Amino acid sequence: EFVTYSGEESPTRTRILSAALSPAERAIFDVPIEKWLSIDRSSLSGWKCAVPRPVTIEQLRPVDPSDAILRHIALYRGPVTDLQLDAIVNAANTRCLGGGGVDGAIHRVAGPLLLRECATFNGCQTGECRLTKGYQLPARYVLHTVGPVGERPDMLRKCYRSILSLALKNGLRSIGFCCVSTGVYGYPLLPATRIALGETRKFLEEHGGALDMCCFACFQEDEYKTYEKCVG
Repeated sequence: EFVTYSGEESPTRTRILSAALSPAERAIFDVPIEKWLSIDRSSLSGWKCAVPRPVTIEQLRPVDPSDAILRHIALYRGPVTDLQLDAIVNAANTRCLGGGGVDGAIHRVAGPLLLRECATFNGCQTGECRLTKGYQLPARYVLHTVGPVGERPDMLRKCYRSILSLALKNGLRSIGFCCVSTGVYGYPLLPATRIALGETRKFLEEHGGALDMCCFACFQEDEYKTYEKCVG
């Protein structure tokens, strides 16, 4: 029933999947993906939230409560993993089996089952998004997206469209974003930020009533200040 990939359809994956799980971990892994949104995760003996004081939707402040669109956009100074929203975004690579930066961080907080779930599919194409459970994150789901290497605006735009499409299709009402393609993938920060906000605005204009909050988590001050300058 859930759509888990925006696109069209390994010794490393084999070995990830053959690693032992406890019975309690199996119970978590076994929850069907669509049930994870609403399940009482504390009913699973193997589960815990790895973020001591998650940031909830109520705690965020939108950019402009009076604006039709900007009342649904917030900026957050901190890591995306803090956010207790329906989904957070992971900036992945095409192998989609973890890495450095935010990808590494998300995997560390979520715990080992996130990698295990990523090993059940064959990576992620550039511009597309894979949906997984979020395990020990306060957020319910992770939207793993693969940005372009280099300044390819139509593929960075596609990433945002893919993320937002999956949220719409699956009834997810709040999304925490990280910077996609900036830094190691070399997408210049200001142009990337213009695209992130532009695509999110366009989506909110077209699908008003489907999303309650798009929060841009800015782990670095330069990211935060760039988002701030682009929203006024």
